[PDB]
Amino acid sequence: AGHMATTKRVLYVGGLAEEVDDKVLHAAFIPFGDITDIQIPLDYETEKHRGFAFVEFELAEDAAAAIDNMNESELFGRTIRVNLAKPMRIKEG
Amino acid sequence: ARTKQTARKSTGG
Amino acid sequence: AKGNFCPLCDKCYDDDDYESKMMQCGKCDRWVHSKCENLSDEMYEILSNLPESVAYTCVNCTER
Ligand SMILES: [Zn+2]
Ligand SMILES: [Zn+2]
Repeated sequence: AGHMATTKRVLYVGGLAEEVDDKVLHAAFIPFGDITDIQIPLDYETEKHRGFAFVEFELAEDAAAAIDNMNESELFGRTIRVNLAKPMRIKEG
Repeated sequence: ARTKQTARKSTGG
Repeated sequence: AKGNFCPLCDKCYDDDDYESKMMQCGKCDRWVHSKCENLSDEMYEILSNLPESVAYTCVNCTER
């Protein structure tokens, strides 16, 4: 058992397009509240992003609004995931 | 990633 | 030893310290702190849970 919902100052993004850069996550996530940091770790199989990224808000309540409005929605021509950076896990484990 | 919080062959346990 | 030095701040690291929040670069094998980056201690815990096929990179290791 657990809560029906949760919030945090940081949240996860995945399934984004192959041409997405850290500037896209800012312009895509800014209307829900002010962003303060963004991160994209490097994948060594092809020297590009792993197909996911990270973003951080000025408040935890603004992250819940970014999830409530872009979760499982199209960004660059295909669906992307949006949720807190705690409950999820990569498709590689 | 490679860190000081973890460096095992896998994150499982 | 005293030859250790961070690529982004004047601080350094011990040869046996594992309680400090730090990551290793995937392209030049150099260590880094969380405070000399735009990162935060909450985002550091998820980076630790990512698979080893993905890793952090210096302010230049991401472009060159
Ligand atoms: Zn440092
Ligand atoms: Zn590096």
